[PDB]
Amino acid sequence: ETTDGVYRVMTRRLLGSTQVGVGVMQEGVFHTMWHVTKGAALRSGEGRLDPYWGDVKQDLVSYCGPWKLDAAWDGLSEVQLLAVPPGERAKNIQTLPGIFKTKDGDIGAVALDYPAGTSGSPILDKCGRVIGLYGNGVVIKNGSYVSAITQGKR
Amino acid sequence: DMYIERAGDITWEKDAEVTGNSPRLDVALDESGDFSLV
Repeated sequence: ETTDGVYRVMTRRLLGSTQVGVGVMQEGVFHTMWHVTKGAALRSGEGRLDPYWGDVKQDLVSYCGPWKLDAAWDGLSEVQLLAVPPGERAKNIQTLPGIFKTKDGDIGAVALDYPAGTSGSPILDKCGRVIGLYGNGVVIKNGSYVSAITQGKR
Repeated sequence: DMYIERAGDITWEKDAEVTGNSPRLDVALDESGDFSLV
């Protein structure tokens, strides 16, 4: 199963399922954050998805092929988090990104704080292109989470 | 046992709610992929 879309990543323990994250299927490749799966194989129906590429520092992993998502934030426009919360239908949250300033350049960041099982949710530009994934970031104040817009390299 | 389940199209929504600040933060990224505030 490789139909394009956003997907929940679920885990079955000994008793009951839970959502551990989210991912993007595009061009036959499944994309998520490394810390969601830690590189483990995934089941998709009766088939198996094997990891293909991964990098802990970028916190990204791809299944069935190399990373395909290459769009980037234009640094000016609003974006949408396509959040897939556990137990709820997918929903779009529009926001203007802030910025992580690093010694190696700036990274867009969204100051949106959704439940943990939302990690891997895609961030979209106004043309619907995935410009990165949600869920690796920092906490600034008390509980105010800010996520990098994490994008790989195609 | 991890498995995936489709949850929607990848689409921009004209009726999305809008929210969130736009903070500018100095950060560092270490080899484990962890951001920290500078």
